[PDB]
Amino acid sequence: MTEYKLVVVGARGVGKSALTIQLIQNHFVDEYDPTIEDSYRKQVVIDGETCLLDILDTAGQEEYSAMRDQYMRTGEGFLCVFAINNTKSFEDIHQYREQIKRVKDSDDVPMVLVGNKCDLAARTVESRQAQDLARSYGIPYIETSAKTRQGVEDAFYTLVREIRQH
Amino acid sequence: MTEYKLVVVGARGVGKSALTIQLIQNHFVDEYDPTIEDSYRKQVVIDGETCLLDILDTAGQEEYSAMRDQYMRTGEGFLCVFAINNTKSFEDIHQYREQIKRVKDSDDVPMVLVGNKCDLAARTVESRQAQDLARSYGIPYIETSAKTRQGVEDAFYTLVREIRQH
Ligand SMILES: Nc1nc2c(ncn2[C@@H]2O[C@H](COP(=O)(O)OP(=O)(O)NP(=O)(O)O)[C@@H](O)[C@H]2O)c(=O)[nH]1
Ligand SMILES: Nc1nc2c(ncn2[C@@H]2O[C@H](COP(=O)(O)OP(=O)(O)NP(=O)(O)O)[C@@H](O)[C@H]2O)c(=O)[nH]1
Ligand SMILES: [Mg+2]
Ligand SMILES: [Mg+2]
Repeated sequence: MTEYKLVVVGARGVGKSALTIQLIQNHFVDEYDPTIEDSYRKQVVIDGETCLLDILDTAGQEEYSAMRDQYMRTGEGFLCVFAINNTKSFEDIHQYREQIKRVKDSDDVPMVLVGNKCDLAARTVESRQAQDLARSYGIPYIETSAKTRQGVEDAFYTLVREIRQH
Repeated sequence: MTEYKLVVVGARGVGKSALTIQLIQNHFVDEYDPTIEDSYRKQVVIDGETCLLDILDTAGQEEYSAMRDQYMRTGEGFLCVFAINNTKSFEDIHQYREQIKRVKDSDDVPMVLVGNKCDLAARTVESRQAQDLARSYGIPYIETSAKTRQGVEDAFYTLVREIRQH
């Protein structure tokens, strides 16, 4: 069966891991637990197609430097996550989209911008902003909450449909 | 606020109206009730954006002939629905995509192919088929069930994100 290699990337603390365990295991991890690397394989059905989700959950920042090049070379689609109450992580999005284009040797790579933690009142990143950014890349923008589970299947399934269309 | 004019089109009996009332009013209409024209406005929030859903539910076939030209001129995005146990309605999809391109004077109009009634065992339209078709148009394919509500928010929200990107 068709597998889709996907990698979840973005800055630390934005909820990369909370989105992935809400999808795989259906529950909210409200813990403090920084990732080095976690990989997850889940056999799923999407738009009637049998497929395997081979997800790679990554570390926000650290001595993952050019050392990101390796997963970025092999992931077919990317979730670029920032958090809606963290302006720095939204500004850091640029840096990841450029390194991904730099290793994949292309200007169109399957991607979706994910504005996580949409359940929190007190956001510092408005959606106009994050929509126009998504618009400038020709990339989808979707808001999520790993707490409510609002938007999480939609962000992962949209990205599969982006790999499917490339 | 931003409104999105959307029109739901396709052959009779495929569940155009069942998808729309499952979205607007949250419940399954298992009745027999052919549509002439129904319009629905629902103020919603999508990816943090406040917007109004102005949906037009149409008649499958009938003396809506060139008489479709009128709604097709004004809808910004289209849901092209067939039913997964009805081969004729899937084959009829071609006919609507061509009349829509003919009145909008373009080759790219926001659209998503919707394979409804995915809850029924005994399908005559496989998803490979419906995926490759969607692939040939540069259009998304999504499966739904207005009975289970499986896929219905996803099909309508994807299409808004298609108007947003045009
Ligand atoms: N309120 C709220 N908190 C969330 C949400 N998603 C994640 N969090 C919280 O944010 C914190 C960090 O989450 P985690 O999922 O570990 O983030 P990460 O992006 O994987 N961090 P790291 O880069 O180190 O791997 C946790 O306390 C977690 O519960 C959300 O949707 N809303
Ligand atoms: N099992 C099943 N039946 C469904 C589903 N969606 C619609 N139906 C059924 O299909 C029949 C016709 O549905 P309706 O929504 O009226 O279809 P329409 O496409 O709007 N017909 P018309 O072109 O005349 O307007 C009804 O008996 C309805 O409940 C679905 O998801 N699964
Ligand atoms: Mg983590
Ligand atoms: Mg109807």
